[PDB]
Amino acid sequence: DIQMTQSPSSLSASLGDRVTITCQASRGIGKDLNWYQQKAGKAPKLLVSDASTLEGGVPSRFSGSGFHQNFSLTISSLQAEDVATYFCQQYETFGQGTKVD
Amino acid sequence: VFLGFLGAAGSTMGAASMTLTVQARNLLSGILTVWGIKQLQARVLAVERYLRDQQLLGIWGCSGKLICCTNVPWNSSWSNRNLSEIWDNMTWLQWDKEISNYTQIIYGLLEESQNQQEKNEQDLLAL
Amino acid sequence: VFLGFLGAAGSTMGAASMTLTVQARNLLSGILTVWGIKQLQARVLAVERYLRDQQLLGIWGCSGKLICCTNVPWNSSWSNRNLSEIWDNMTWLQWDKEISNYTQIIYGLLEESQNQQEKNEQDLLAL
Amino acid sequence: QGQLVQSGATTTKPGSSVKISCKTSGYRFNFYHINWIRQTAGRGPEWMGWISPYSGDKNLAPAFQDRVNMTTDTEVPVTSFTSTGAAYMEIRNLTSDDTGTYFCAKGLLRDGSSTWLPYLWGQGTLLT
Amino acid sequence: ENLWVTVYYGVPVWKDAETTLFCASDKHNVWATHACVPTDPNPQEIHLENVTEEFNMWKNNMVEQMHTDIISLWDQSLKPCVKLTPLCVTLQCTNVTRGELKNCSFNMTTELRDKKQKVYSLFYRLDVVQINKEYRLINCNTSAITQACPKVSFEPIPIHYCAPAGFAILKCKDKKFNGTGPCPSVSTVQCTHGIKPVVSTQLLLNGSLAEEEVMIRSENITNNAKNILVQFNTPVQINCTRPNNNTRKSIRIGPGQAFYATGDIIGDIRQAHCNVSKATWNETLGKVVKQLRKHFGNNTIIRFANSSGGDLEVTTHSFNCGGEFFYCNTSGLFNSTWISNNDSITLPCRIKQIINMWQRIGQAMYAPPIQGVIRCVSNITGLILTRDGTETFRPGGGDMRDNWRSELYKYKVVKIEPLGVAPTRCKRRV
Amino acid sequence: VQLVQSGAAVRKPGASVTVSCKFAEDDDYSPYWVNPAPEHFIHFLRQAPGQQLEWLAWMNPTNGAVNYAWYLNGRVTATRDRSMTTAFLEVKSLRSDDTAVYYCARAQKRGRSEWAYAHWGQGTPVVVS
Ligand SMILES: *[C@@H]1O[C@H](CO)[C@@H](O[C@@H]2O[C@H](CO)[C@@H](O[C@@H]3O[C@H](CO[C@H]4O[C@H](CO)[C@@H](O)[C@H](O[C@H]5O[C@H](CO)[C@@H](O)[C@H](O)[C@@H]5O)[C@@H]4O)[C@@H](O)[C@H](O[C@H]4O[C@H](CO)[C@@H](O)[C@H](O)[C@@H]4O)[C@@H]3O)[C@H](O)[C@H]2NC(C)=O)[C@H](O)[C@H]1NC(C)=O
Ligand SMILES: *[C@@H]1O[C@H](CO)[C@@H](O[C@@H]2O[C@H](CO)[C@@H](O[C@@H]3O[C@H](CO[C@H]4O[C@H](CO)[C@@H](O)[C@H](O)[C@@H]4O)[C@@H](O)[C@H](O[C@H]4O[C@H](CO)[C@@H](O)[C@H](O)[C@@H]4O)[C@@H]3O)[C@H](O)[C@H]2NC(C)=O)[C@H](O)[C@H]1NC(C)=O
Ligand SMILES: *[C@@H]1O[C@H](CO)[C@@H](O[C@@H]2O[C@H](CO)[C@@H](O[C@@H]3O[C@H](CO[C@H]4O[C@H](CO)[C@@H](O)[C@H](O)[C@@H]4O)[C@@H](O)[C@H](O)[C@@H]3O)[C@H](O)[C@H]2NC(C)=O)[C@H](O)[C@H]1NC(C)=O
Ligand SMILES: *[C@@H]1O[C@H](CO)[C@@H](O[C@@H]2O[C@H](CO)[C@@H](O)[C@H](O)[C@H]2NC(C)=O)[C@H](O)[C@H]1NC(C)=O
Ligand SMILES: *[C@@H]1O[C@H](CO)[C@@H](O[C@@H]2O[C@H](CO)[C@@H](O)[C@H](O)[C@H]2NC(C)=O)[C@H](O)[C@H]1NC(C)=O
Ligand SMILES: *[C@@H]1O[C@H](CO)[C@@H](O[C@@H]2O[C@H](CO)[C@@H](O)[C@H](O)[C@H]2NC(C)=O)[C@H](O)[C@H]1NC(C)=O
Ligand SMILES: *[C@@H]1O[C@H](CO)[C@@H](O[C@@H]2O[C@H](CO)[C@@H](O)[C@H](O)[C@H]2NC(C)=O)[C@H](O)[C@H]1NC(C)=O
Ligand SMILES: *[C@@H]1O[C@H](CO)[C@@H](O[C@@H]2O[C@H](CO)[C@@H](O)[C@H](O)[C@H]2NC(C)=O)[C@H](O)[C@H]1NC(C)=O
Ligand SMILES: *[C@@H]1O[C@H](CO)[C@@H](O)[C@H](O)[C@H]1NC(C)=O
Ligand SMILES: *[C@@H]1O[C@H](CO)[C@@H](O)[C@H](O)[C@H]1NC(C)=O
Ligand SMILES: *[C@@H]1O[C@H](CO)[C@@H](O)[C@H](O)[C@H]1NC(C)=O
Ligand SMILES: *[C@@H]1O[C@H](CO)[C@@H](O)[C@H](O)[C@H]1NC(C)=O
Ligand SMILES: *[C@@H]1O[C@H](CO)[C@@H](O)[C@H](O)[C@H]1NC(C)=O
Ligand SMILES: *[C@@H]1O[C@H](CO)[C@@H](O)[C@H](O)[C@H]1NC(C)=O
Ligand SMILES: *[C@@H]1O[C@H](CO)[C@@H](O)[C@H](O)[C@H]1NC(C)=O
Ligand SMILES: *[C@@H]1O[C@H](CO)[C@@H](O)[C@H](O)[C@H]1NC(C)=O
Ligand SMILES: *[C@@H]1O[C@H](CO)[C@@H](O)[C@H](O)[C@H]1NC(C)=O
Repeated sequence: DIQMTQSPSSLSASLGDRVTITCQASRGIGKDLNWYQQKAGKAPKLLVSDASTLEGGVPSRFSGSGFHQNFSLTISSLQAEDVATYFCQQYETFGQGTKVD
Repeated sequence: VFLGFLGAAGSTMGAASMTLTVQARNLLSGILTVWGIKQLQARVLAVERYLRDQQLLGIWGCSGKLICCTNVPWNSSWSNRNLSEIWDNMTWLQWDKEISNYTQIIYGLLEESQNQQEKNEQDLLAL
Repeated sequence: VFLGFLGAAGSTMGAASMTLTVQARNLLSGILTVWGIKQLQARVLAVERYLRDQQLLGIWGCSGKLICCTNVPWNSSWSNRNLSEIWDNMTWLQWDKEISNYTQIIYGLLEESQNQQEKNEQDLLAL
Repeated sequence: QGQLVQSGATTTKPGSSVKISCKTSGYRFNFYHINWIRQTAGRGPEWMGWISPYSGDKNLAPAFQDRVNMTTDTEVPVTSFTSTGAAYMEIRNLTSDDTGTYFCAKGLLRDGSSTWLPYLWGQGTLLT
Repeated sequence: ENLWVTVYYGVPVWKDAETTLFCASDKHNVWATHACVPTDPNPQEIHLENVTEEFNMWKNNMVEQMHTDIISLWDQSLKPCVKLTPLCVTLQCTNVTRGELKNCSFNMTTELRDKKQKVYSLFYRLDVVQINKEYRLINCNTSAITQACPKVSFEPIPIHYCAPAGFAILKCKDKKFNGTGPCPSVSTVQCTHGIKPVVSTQLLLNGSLAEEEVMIRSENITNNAKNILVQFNTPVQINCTRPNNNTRKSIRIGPGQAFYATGDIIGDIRQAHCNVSKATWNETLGKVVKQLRKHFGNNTIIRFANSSGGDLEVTTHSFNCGGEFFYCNTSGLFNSTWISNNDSITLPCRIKQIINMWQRIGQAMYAPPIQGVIRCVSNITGLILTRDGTETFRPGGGDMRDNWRSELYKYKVVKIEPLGVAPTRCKRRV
Repeated sequence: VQLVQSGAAVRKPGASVTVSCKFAEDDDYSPYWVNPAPEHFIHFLRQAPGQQLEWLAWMNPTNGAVNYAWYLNGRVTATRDRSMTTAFLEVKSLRSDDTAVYYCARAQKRGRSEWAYAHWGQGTPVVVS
């Protein structure tokens, strides 16, 4: 019933640039959003849970924020290992994904 | 009027301050089976929490007092509110929140102000 | 200075007597499993020993006092030491040893001196 | 320590009645009276009356007793010490003498001798 | 100005805490209500004028504490009782003159350790498994088994949770109060009302109703993995009966050790079942479907289905009636689709005896058979639905603490902190 | 820790497939001295080649309770073994669009975020043709 608008669908940046991805919700969801990272031929990995809580073991360059309807996932200083597809999660509905290059 | 236990919880700090014995009565009595150990643990907990409040009143020279006047002057950093905007505006619930941080500091000031007061009284009677 | 709990144990009786609230705070809080019953037995023991000291202060007219002056005159049989050779020479540890025998006697004198004092005050207010 | 927003400038003509709102926030609505005061052209300021959201009691000057409809809703609690209220005001026999700016004012204290005193005001509404 | 702090002892202020509560009540029942302090005949309820407290039935520790107290009292009431481990022997079972209840004969130990006896006992299907056909009790390969003492009663007795001295409980007088939020009208009580610890599934039995309208509560109702706790305002009556006239047969399996076996059925062999009024259940589902639209849409259609899977305890209206554990098919209660705008339903209930009660795997209990004809009458006052991840709601449950949460929402435990420091123009002398 | 799934499979249109997912590693050890908290649901999701991630169902390994997705039309069943250490996902009436890589995911026991899939399986490629 909920609709998650993830933008942009794809982007490209250099090593060391600041990358931000947004997920907009069609109605208020509190802080119930999770961010994942999925590389080619691999299972997703949980980056951020509950909108703004960084998961253990994830490098500190990642960060998330948001509440009510506007959310964001940020990679401070992009690296080579960060090339993957990132998507937000609201319960059983996922964002359409962002392919970083 | 007789509002009852915590009856003046929503009343002003001045109104509730006249109903102190109400809350003072029910602080110690109330308003190897499973329940047996569950009740014994509660009977000991009630005494410990009671004697802790009594312990603080004792080392503040307030033992036996409900309203106790001290010597520590009110630091306006704690709350820069006027007297009439406290006792006739606020509820003790709100007041405990606004003085949450500074409460531990006042508790120390009230202690040495009593050990120096009786040390002085020991000299006043040394003649 | 703030020496800490029993910080003035080796200091003179006069110095330690200004740091009474230090030792008075941590007398009640501190500075069916095996540990469960082991802890409950300690929580009850702490209260009993505390109320016994409070019970003695109460029947000596000292309830609420840290330094309390009485009416019992100091018998030189207990200790024939000069005032300046006690409060500025001895430590409370040494003093408790020298008055070990006579301590139980003083505790009785301080009791009837209080029941006669209030019996007298009941007559002073009988007019 | 909150806002008391009011309605817009609804300009009618004599004979009719006008209802002005007063929506509160940032403070417990039922803990303070709501005073109504007006400053018209022809006189200075004139105190109309206050109403007690808690007790429902109403006290207004004899110059406006047979004209003013003063009612209040019930607060919707936000937090323990915050709510949102609403106070209404109407006037019966409206004329051009009653043209001016109207405000609502929150009472000053919860006890004492200045309980209902207009302390925290709204923004004003322009009548006919 | 001249402002000195002054100490006040006994100020109406409190904090959210969690302490150990104790019980109060009014044959020995499993909930040892005889060991509780007598409920005071004068229950003091003090109303807190002007007060507005925040509640959160979904963080309430009274629930988590009650749930382990029941579990703790259950385990207490089975220690002295006989162990049916000698019953874990090969059974020779035949049908009874469809094929649900069996007739099983085994070699059993007598009061002498060198003598056997070929006794027979009846067992429901759900208590045995295969290898005359050769069977075996269900629990034998997982857990030891303990026969419930036949003098303790499974009857829910009203229990009152009381807070210690220096603590209090804050009720919530708000007739339309949902789960969380700030309760406008609040009062303080020393103990809770008479809470009956009814262990049930899908249909909340004999509980407390809702005043005014039928409420519906949930953490995140948009979250499909959160059970909806719907509370009725009018009770719909349900009548259950096992009509077989069972008989109890003592079997001395050791010194002082007697296993109570199901002897034989005296008369007709019939089905156990439950009746609800189809009219009253229609109008109650309507009241529920009404408040279901306030959260999902005035135009969307609300559909009820039966369970979609799981163990017997959660796929059926699991409960206890006169001492025997029923498991009722509910497909006849949740089979309606609702658009934007004499009668009796009958439920086929099965009966079990080897029950694991909570979710413990290791502590099974044999409920001894109840002599006579079992029938009980009870109100279904609540419901535990689960929307499918058209919004369809299906019954469910399992976690017994939702049962306790359905009666403990009104309450909250607070810690009284009576010392207050505040300034006035007062000072003591020299 | 990663969850162990079954190998890939190839099925004709109309047949059935069962994807196992070992979520625990016990056998007969679980009772403790203190009351344990509830377990987290085992979620099953799939991702078609070049498509988005799709949630199918969650299954409570404690009592077997399940919540299947609407658009599955009762074509999916999720169970677990007796030891409750291995989940199973059965999809009946397979069609071509069901071709995808099927994952099982679970939240972290320490956390209370039921949908924050901290654990994942390596995936099970299912091809219907
Ligand atoms: C809960 O919270 C509410 C809201 O905060 C509290 O209500 C407030 O209570 C205080 C004190 O109780 C009130 O202040 C007093 O106001 C009176 C003015 O009332 C007089 O005039 C009214 C209009 O003419 C009239 O209605 C009154 O008549 C009685 O009958 C009405 C029937 O509706 C009844 O509701 C009233 O309460 C009256 O009893 C009355 O004639 C004022 O006279 C007071 O001042 C005197 O007393 C103070 C000492 O208290 C003294 O300092 C003064 O010099 C003077 O002697 C006093 O200011 C306030 O008006 C209430 N309403 C608000 C603030 O909106 C309520 O008390 C709280 N209860 C609890 C239990 O917490
Ligand atoms: C569950 O299964 C058990 C078996 O494991 C059943 O128990 C048996 O039930 C049958 C009946 O269904 C019993 O058989 C009856 O025994 C009676 C006792 O008589 C015995 O003793 C006399 C001495 O006084 C001998 O002369 C006689 O030969 C027997 O050895 C008989 O009175 C009964 O006779 C009836 O049937 C015969 C032939 O059918 C008729 O001619 C008679 O007129 C009469 O009507 C019958 O033989 C058997 O004894 C039970 N066994 C035990 C160990 O108790 C349970 O009944 C069964 N329960 C359920 C609910 O299914
Ligand atoms: C929901 O609540 C109902 C009522 O509160 C429960 O009904 C109760 O069920 C129990 C057992 O199922 C009954 O206890 C039985 O009583 C009979 C005899 O009772 C009759 O005789 C006594 C004389 O002492 C008389 O006082 C009674 O009124 C009856 O007329 C015994 O033979 C049994 O051994 C057993 O003790 C209760 O009587 C019954 N109460 C009522 C009012 O019907 C119901 O079980 C609850 N439901 C659930 C699921 O818990
Ligand atoms: C799930 O429930 C929680 C708590 O009931 C909701 O969290 C609140 O959300 C509102 C609106 O977004 C905020 O104004 C509050 O501040 C939040 N409170 C807390 C404690 O987080 C949450 O929004 C709900 N989520 C969904 C999807 O319904
Ligand atoms: C009790 O009756 C049922 C019903 O007739 C029997 O079930 C049959 O079991 C056999 C296996 O031995 C199957 O081949 C049949 O298909 C079953 N029939 C039905 C209708 O399900 C059962 O075996 C009987 N039990 C005993 C002990 O006699
Ligand atoms: C089931 O139905 C109602 C609950 O609504 C109960 O019967 C009423 O009980 C109240 C209070 O106990 C009485 O004031 C009414 O007079 C009763 N009504 C009738 C028609 O008798 C009944 O006790 C409930 N049974 C339970 C909860 O076990
Ligand atoms: C159920 O069966 C028992 C016996 O198995 C019946 O109890 C008998 O009751 C009558 C009175 O109606 C007595 O005269 C008999 O002595 C009883 N027999 C025994 C063995 O105690 C009982 O009546 C039956 N009840 C029903 C409802 O069928
Ligand atoms: C459940 O059982 C109760 C009582 O056994 C039934 O109530 C009886 O209903 C009839 C018909 O209206 C009345 O004549 C009786 O007086 C009622 N009994 C009592 C004690 O009041 C009730 O109808 C049954 N309901 C269902 C759904 O089975
Ligand atoms: C108030 O408190 C601050 C520190 O909290 C202290 O430095 C200051 O001297 C105090 N002022 C008075 C007047 O006590
Ligand atoms: C107490 O300290 C906290 C620090 O996080 C601060 O946010 C709060 O405002 C302080 N209390 C008061 C009354 O200022
Ligand atoms: C001192 O104590 C002795 C007995 O211990 C007693 O006989 C004597 O009277 C006491 N003297 C004074 C002055 O109190
Ligand atoms: C107390 O009595 C004992 C008796 O053995 C004696 O040795 C000791 O010296 C006495 N104490 C003092 C301070 O004299
Ligand atoms: C009891 O033991 C004997 C010993 O041979 C055996 O023949 C008989 O079948 C046993 N009975 C049952 C019911 O297993
Ligand atoms: C116990 O036996 C049953 C037979 O119904 C079997 O399915 C199950 O796997 C066994 N469980 C264990 C833990 O041995
Ligand atoms: C309960 O009511 C409050 C205010 O009416 C609302 O904020 C809250 O969301 C409600 N609870 C639920 C579960 O909808
Ligand atoms: C639910 O209903 C369906 C169809 O009516 C049936 O096949 C299924 O067995 C039912 N499940 C239960 C637990 O009754
Ligand atoms: C429940 O009843 C329906 C029909 O009334 C039946 O199809 C279903 O199988 C039953 N449930 C079970 C678990 O058998």
